[PDB]
Amino acid sequence: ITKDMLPGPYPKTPEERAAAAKKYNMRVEDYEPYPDDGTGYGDYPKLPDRSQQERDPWYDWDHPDLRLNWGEPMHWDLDMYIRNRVDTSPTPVNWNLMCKHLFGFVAFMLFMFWVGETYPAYQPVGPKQYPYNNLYLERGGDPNKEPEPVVHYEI
Amino acid sequence: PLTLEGIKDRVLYVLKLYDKIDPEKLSVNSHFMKDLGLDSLDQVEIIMAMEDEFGFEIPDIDAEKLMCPQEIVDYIADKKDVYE
Amino acid sequence: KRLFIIKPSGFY
Amino acid sequence: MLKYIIPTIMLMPLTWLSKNNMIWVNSTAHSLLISFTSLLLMNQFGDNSLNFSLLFFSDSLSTPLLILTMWLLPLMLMASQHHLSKENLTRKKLFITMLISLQLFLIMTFTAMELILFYILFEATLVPTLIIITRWGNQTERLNAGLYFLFYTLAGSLPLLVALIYIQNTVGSLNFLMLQYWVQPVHNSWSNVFMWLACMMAFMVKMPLYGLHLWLPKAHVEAPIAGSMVLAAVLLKLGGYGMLRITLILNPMTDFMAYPFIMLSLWGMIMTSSICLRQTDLKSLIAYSSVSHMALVIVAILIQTPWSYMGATALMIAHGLTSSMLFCLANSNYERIHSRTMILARGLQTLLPLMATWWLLASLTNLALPPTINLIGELFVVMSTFSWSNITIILMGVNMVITALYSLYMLIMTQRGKYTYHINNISPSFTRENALMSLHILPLLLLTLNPKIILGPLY
Amino acid sequence: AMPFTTTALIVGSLALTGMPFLTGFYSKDLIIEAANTSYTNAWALLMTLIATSFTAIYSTRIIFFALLGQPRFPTLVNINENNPLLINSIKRLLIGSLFAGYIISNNIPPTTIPQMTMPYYLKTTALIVTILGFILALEISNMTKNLKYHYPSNAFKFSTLLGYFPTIMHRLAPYMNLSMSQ
Amino acid sequence: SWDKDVYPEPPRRTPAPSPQTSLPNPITYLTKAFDLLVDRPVTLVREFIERQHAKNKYYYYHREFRRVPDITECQEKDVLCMFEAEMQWRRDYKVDQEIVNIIQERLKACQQREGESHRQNCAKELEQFTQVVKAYQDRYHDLGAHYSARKCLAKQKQRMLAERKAAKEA
Amino acid sequence: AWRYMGGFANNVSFVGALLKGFKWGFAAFVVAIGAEYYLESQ
Amino acid sequence: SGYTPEEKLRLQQLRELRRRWLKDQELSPREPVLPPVIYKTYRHSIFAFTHVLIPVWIIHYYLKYHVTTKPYTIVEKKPRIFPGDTILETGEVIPPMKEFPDQ
Amino acid sequence: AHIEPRYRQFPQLTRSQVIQAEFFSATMWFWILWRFWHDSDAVLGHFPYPDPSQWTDEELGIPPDDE
Amino acid sequence: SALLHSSTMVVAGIFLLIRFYPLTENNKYIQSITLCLGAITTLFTAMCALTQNDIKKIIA
Amino acid sequence: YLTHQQKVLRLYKRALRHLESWCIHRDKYRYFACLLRARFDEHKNEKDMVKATQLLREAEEEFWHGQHPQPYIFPESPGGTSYERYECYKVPEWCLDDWHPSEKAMYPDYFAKREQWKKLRRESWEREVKQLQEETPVGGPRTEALPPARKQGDLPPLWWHIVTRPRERPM
Amino acid sequence: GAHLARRYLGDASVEPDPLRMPTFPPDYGFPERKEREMVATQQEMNDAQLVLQQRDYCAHYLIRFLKCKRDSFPNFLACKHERHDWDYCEHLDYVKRMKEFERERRLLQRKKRREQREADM
Amino acid sequence: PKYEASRLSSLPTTLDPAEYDISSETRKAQAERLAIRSRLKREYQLQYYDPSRRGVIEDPALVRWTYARSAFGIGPLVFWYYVFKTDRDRKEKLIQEGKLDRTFNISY
Ligand SMILES: CCCCCCCCCCCCO[C@@H]1O[C@H](CO)[C@@H](O[C@H]2O[C@H](CO)[C@@H](O)[C@H](O)[C@H]2O)[C@H](O)[C@H]1O
Ligand SMILES: CCCCCCCCCCCCO[C@@H]1O[C@H](CO)[C@@H](O[C@H]2O[C@H](CO)[C@@H](O)[C@H](O)[C@H]2O)[C@H](O)[C@H]1O
Ligand SMILES: CCCCCCCCCCCCO[C@@H]1O[C@H](CO)[C@@H](O[C@H]2O[C@H](CO)[C@@H](O)[C@H](O)[C@H]2O)[C@H](O)[C@H]1O
Ligand SMILES: CCCCCCCCCCCCO[C@@H]1O[C@H](CO)[C@@H](O[C@H]2O[C@H](CO)[C@@H](O)[C@H](O)[C@H]2O)[C@H](O)[C@H]1O
Ligand SMILES: CCCCCCCCCCCCO[C@@H]1O[C@H](CO)[C@@H](O[C@H]2O[C@H](CO)[C@@H](O)[C@H](O)[C@H]2O)[C@H](O)[C@H]1O
Ligand SMILES: *C(=O)CCCCCCCCCCCCC
Repeated sequence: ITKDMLPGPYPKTPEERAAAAKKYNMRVEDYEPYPDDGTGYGDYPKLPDRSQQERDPWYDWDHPDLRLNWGEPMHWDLDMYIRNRVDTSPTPVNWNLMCKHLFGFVAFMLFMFWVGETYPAYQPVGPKQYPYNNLYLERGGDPNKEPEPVVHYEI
Repeated sequence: PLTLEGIKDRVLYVLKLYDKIDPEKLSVNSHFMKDLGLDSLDQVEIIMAMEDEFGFEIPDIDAEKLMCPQEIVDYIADKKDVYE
Repeated sequence: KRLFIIKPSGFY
Repeated sequence: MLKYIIPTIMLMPLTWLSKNNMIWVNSTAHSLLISFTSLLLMNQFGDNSLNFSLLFFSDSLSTPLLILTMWLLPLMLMASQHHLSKENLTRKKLFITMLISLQLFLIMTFTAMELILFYILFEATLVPTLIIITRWGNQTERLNAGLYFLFYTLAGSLPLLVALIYIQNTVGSLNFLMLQYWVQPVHNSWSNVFMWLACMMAFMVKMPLYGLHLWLPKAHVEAPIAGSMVLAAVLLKLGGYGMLRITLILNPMTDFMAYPFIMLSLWGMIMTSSICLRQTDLKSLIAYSSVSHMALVIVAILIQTPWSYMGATALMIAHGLTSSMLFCLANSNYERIHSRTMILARGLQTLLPLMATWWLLASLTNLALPPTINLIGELFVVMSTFSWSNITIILMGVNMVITALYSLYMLIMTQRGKYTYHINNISPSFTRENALMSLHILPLLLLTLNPKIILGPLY
Repeated sequence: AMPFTTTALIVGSLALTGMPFLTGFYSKDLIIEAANTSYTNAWALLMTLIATSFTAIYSTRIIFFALLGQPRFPTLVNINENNPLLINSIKRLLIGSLFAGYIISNNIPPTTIPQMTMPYYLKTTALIVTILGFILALEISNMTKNLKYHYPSNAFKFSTLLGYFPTIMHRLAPYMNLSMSQ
Repeated sequence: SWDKDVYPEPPRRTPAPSPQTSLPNPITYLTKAFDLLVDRPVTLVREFIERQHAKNKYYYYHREFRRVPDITECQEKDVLCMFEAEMQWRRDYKVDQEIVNIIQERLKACQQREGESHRQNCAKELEQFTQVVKAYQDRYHDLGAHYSARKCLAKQKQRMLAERKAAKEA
Repeated sequence: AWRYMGGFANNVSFVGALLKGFKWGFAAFVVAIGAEYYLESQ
Repeated sequence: SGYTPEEKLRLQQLRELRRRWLKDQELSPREPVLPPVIYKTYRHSIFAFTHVLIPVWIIHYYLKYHVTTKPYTIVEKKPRIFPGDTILETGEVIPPMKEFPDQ
Repeated sequence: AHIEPRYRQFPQLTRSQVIQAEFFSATMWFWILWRFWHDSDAVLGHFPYPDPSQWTDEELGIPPDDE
Repeated sequence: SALLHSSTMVVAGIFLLIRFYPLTENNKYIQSITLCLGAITTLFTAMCALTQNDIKKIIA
Repeated sequence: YLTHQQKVLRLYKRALRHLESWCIHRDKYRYFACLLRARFDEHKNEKDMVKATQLLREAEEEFWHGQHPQPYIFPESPGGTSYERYECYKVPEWCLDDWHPSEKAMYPDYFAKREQWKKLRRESWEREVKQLQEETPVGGPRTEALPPARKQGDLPPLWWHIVTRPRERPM
Repeated sequence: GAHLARRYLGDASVEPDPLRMPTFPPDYGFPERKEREMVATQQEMNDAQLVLQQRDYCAHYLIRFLKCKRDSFPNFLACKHERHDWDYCEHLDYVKRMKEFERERRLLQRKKRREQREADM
Repeated sequence: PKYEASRLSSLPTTLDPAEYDISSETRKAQAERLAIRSRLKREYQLQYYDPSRRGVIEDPALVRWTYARSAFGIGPLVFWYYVFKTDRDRKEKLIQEGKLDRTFNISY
């Protein structure tokens, strides 16, 4: 690999765009750099932000697990778009609709649990009664102090 | 364990249960278009029954090329590593 | 029938 | 310490007077014998440190670092001799001499009583380390890596020298045993704020503190294997060892002076762990992993609790073996495919089944699986920082998740999936390589049975 | 075609759905009774009961689509369960699914005071909702056999795609984390 | 094997067997099998080993540290006196750690031993644990990783001054 | 057509599947309570 | 949409090679050339000896002479005592309960 | 093997698999019937549930209103 | 799946909370949280199961 | 890249597979499959190709609305439950070169036959490279299609990695 | 059920508050009200190691059942009569709590009536 | 209801309005793309199929990628600084007043 084959500075003139497209194995019509900022992309092409999962699984890729061919320019974020990570494939349900239905479902349930706490279910009975002053000594109460008596009666 | 003859027997067996094909005219070399008078919609349905018969998918790019029973037998034999 | 199983060398 | 200094020095004539084809056998064999005798340093007492002489001492902090140092020399020899096979004989002997001279400076650095002696030795380690990288690195930008490594260090180390000389004038001594008894509190003033920074910034650069860390990935990507091994396992811990010692004379000013560094560490460990998820160079990923782990050590040292110091000691030892093993694993792939790109050679478990096991074990210790000493050290720090402030558990817990994610991501990317079709030179693992991996992990896991010898003076 | 596998699946499904006196009954119906008679969040109680009903529905779904009707599998029949390792291992678990609940419940010491006094409609709730679930599940399963074509509702898609939680969270959260380094 | 006063246990009360069934107890027959097949051969091996041990009786001793002047009696910066006082304080600190460990072991043994009655029956152990932890906390807590007899003394004098002030305001 | 013929022609209903084994389980049960009722009378 | 005559010929030529290659993966009769109820109980009896009896001997010896010789290493929940029991250590008899009201 | 595959036909069964399945299906139903005969209250209710409206004001200690 | 879902991993979370019932039985706030968490879980996942076509996922 | 004819035929197959996922039962699927076919046969002879493209575009809008959210996938197809399941067992044939001589000695017949294939490969390579040079225009290949062998004794160019690829079920 | 509809969807002033019962003196309307008698002593419940929540007014039937269960081992189907006696005592205990609720409810209704009598007067 | 594409869920190709209007210019561009792909494929294949080659086939696209990639800074530190500083000031204030419970706290 020579320096002229390595990524360079952002292309300024149309003759640098043609050289950059050729260096990256692209049609100059397709080639397009990242916007010229201080971000530090240089002339590396800006390719579509799609997951590798979206590529044709039946085509004879040189790298079948990655669905890449030898020599084709790699997306700047390829390591984010491998099949184990971020998927951008079309969904059978629109992204915004999915978010509403999931948020609506969680929010409705959280509200209902709040209602269930404020109006709890219970049975029509009084407190459970325990002997020996509500088990004062058994629960760890001070043997030396005398508890205030709890008295239970027959009904 | 599949065999070349076994695959061929089942490919023709499926085709002989298809009403648009006359089982007397059918041979391994019958072209689905030129000899049997089927259309490309019909060809798609034949490939689908083959996928169902052997339980695996034939991608559309390969399937469109299979125009006779022998080409299907060859295709299935090649993907299943059947050499006998 | 018995088929040869291709595997990496295990001797080392 | 002369029983370790002299035989280490004698490794030099051994190497130069050996038969041409025996240089690796003799140096490796005899460096292993020195490593065996290093276990006599375990004669530690509950109250007093092991004080040999007016120049050298060994407590429970320095002893585990000494043993790790002398264990690492034969491993570096084993790891180096393959990619140096074509080197001419004199330059091989010079390479081994640099490694021996590095051991000599290191064991003296960890055992010096007086802090100026520690400073000179602490600085002297720079020379062989720099020479190892710039002379025996492969790529053009090893020259820049040397300058960054050299000048990051000296940007912090020169203020430290001035502070150390100032402290001796005021106190009368820099003997560490004397400092324990004559230490006086550091009151609030701008002068003491700069004394504090001068006493600490040099060690912060070595660790490295987040925000002063960019020299480290640069250095690792350029260093030969032995350079990375000693750098990751020992040279970073010089700063950790230096901080653990010099904080003695910085109270109570450390109370408020630690905050900005704790913030850098606590946030930096999340940042560097996340960065590992997107690294494309395997060596650079391991380098960023070290930054994240050493951020915990910095927090432990700065909050100054008995639990945090014990965790810091265990983390320093545990990281040293783990990170050194990972560079060795990464280097074994590199010696086949001649690239550090992580995505180049995939599915290697299919081709190298036993090396996959070493990868698995190194990853499991890197993510601190219980009861590895990796987790023991991390857990103790997490315990202690929760008392310092309960909210820290959120950043500690998040860092644990990300560490598991990038540790296993390394394992899945290189060892699992499909193998790369065109890479057809993946030859079976050599005995040398398998022995090298096992000589890291086995002692690391055996330390689980007796962790107390790596928990340091506060144990 | 698979008699022993069928027997174990029916036993397992009836055990799961709280069929009286099988292994599952000895815990689930005590749990539903204890919940029905506790001082509890009312919404949580209703959710648990509806879920008990739903257990009957998806159990019927497995039995109905796996065992009943006509074969929908390919034409080369390799069905064979006549292996002792298979029969014996399932046999020992089938016996567990009949008696383990009864045996365990009659040997463990009591550590609480179980609630045993309640109105009849709290006593039989799990059984009634389970039976209604089976009845409901059977009407739906047989409706798939009618020659009518049905478009997908929103509830169907929400269920099939798991409330969309994996689709959103497993794309958005990794994307936000994996991007924030840059 | 150990001091029963340091690690006390109450006297054990085991009820006698009282079968209300004609069926044999499987545990009783397994117990007899365990005695014959496990304990006796184990006991025979041990008795042979102890016979070898009796032919070679030698002793070790528990080290005794004379008391030396405390840090309170050390002149400022007098490292020779400070050193001995500091070492003594460090030995005492380790001893106090093990004293707390003994009391925690007592508490935990009582909790398991008393079963569902622990909350009431382990009160005495709970109280002793509460007091030793308070004393231990007063001595050694918040000193930091660079602890010393000097810092320990500075804390006690701060505590003593707060107690003197509070008593005065009363 | 093969799916509707031969040994696949008639399959049980959902109720019939749940009642597999009922006939002999009931016959065994009747014998058992009959036996237990006889012995208990003794 | 069928194959072209050149596509068919290449596929045929590759097919012949692939089948010859697959045929050659069959082993020969001599390959691999290698270098030079009583049975039920005995196999089960040897297994019980090595994997149960020897381990229990070791564990029992270890628990008896090393673990139980240290304080609080094996702590039991003390036995439950019911009204009417007799204590083995002392011979004590636990009084019965008070007489129940009829129910 | 001992069971040979068939084409578009119902498979070959052994006599062991059929008998064992029937035995355990019949065991399941015997167990349910036996348990229900002896423990129907486990399903239906162990005790009667009182009707509080049938309690008298005398036994609940409710004094007469004009008091 | 058989071992993951029955006698090993997944019940560990439940087992941990059972181990700590001496603490949870005195904490009404913790009881309310675990109650609602289980309720939403038991209903949501049973609802997912109604439409799943993979036999292993229905059981999961 | 795809013709109009290819797009219609791809849609028909895709639509039929999703319809089967909905119908499940074979008799129900047969009925609705024939109705679906009749919808395609209706517009089979549309010669106005602007109208034909409108028909396909609406058809694909209809498919997207009516697709099964969890369609049936063949187990070894992409996305199926057995897809790539056996990749871990596929080992490339060059790995045998590194076998120790004692390992190779266990299979003397197999390794002698392997040497013949390696000899066939070596002696064929130059003619393959030459055939590709002669048949490739100046600009280089415009497509990925490879030619057959043209003489007797020639092998089709670039055959080794097709012919000697791992078996689908290699272990 | 029904009692909950009356409180949350009705007049909650005449419905017991389950967290504050009882709200009337125990002897209000009950001249000479007996105390509940405890059979098992504190020491017996301690020695049996009963769970604190089981140390209630039925604990003597539980202590009898547990002793039977131990003595009948390995016969785990015995002690069925002892178990029923404990379960029956618990049932009666539960009915007593139901009566306390019904008494509380009617006393809150009597108080409500006695407030319209005064609001008229 | 039309498809709304999102960053994490792309427009399907069958619904993309530019997939059905393919002109001569678009076809020419696709052929130019196929030609670039085929040329790289041949260059790769002549090495991949070379029986004498042992090693790695260096990919300049991969090298360019790693080279390009190997080539919110005080705000969170300040944020976290105030979170921990505020928490520790509150905690320190309570200990000095005795209002923080540390009854059994003897590990730190
Ligand atoms: C026993 C089960 C207990 C839990 C039951 C939970 C059910 C609660 C469901 C709440 C979620 C409803 O979510 C709501 O659905 C409708 C219908 O799509 C959406 O409505 C929106 O989408 C539809 C369809 O595209 C269009 O009419 C339009 O775009 C807009 O109205 C709302 O934007 C969304 O807020
Ligand atoms: C009077 C004050 C000075 C005191 C000096 C004391 C040491 C004097 C040493 C004199 C002998 C030197 O020995 C001379 O150098 C080296 C090592 O020795 C030998 O040659 C060496 O070649 C290579 C190394 O390059 C090795 O195989 C091996 O180290 C040795 O064989 C020469 O064959 C020998 O002739
Ligand atoms: C990554 C780097 C992190 C850097 C962190 C920087 C921390 C900054 C700490 C600020 C406090 C410095 O120390 C501060 O100095 C002044 C010196 O005038 C001292 O104050 C002294 O001077 C002032 C004059 O203004 C007098 O009012 C005061 O009476 C006198 O004591 C303070 O007692 C001390 O608190
Ligand atoms: C806790 C475990 C408890 C397990 C409880 C098991 C509950 C089982 C409930 C079955 C309820 C009766 O279910 C009934 O079955 C008959 C079978 O002829 C069917 O009745 C009718 O519907 C179907 C479809 O039209 C026909 O195949 C059937 O011939 C016809 O009679 C119905 O599907 C249903 O009305
Ligand atoms: C603790 C005791 C528990 C109860 C034990 C009860 C004993 C169980 C005895 C089961 C033995 C029954 O034996 C089995 O019965 C069924 C009756 O349909 C027979 O099945 C028969 O009818 C069915 C059709 O309905 C078909 O399978 C076939 O026509 C024929 O085989 C089986 O061929 C036979 O193998
Ligand atoms: C009588 O004893 C009450 C028993 C509880 C029956 C379940 C009722 C569920 C109603 C849904 C609650 C909505 C949230 C407040």
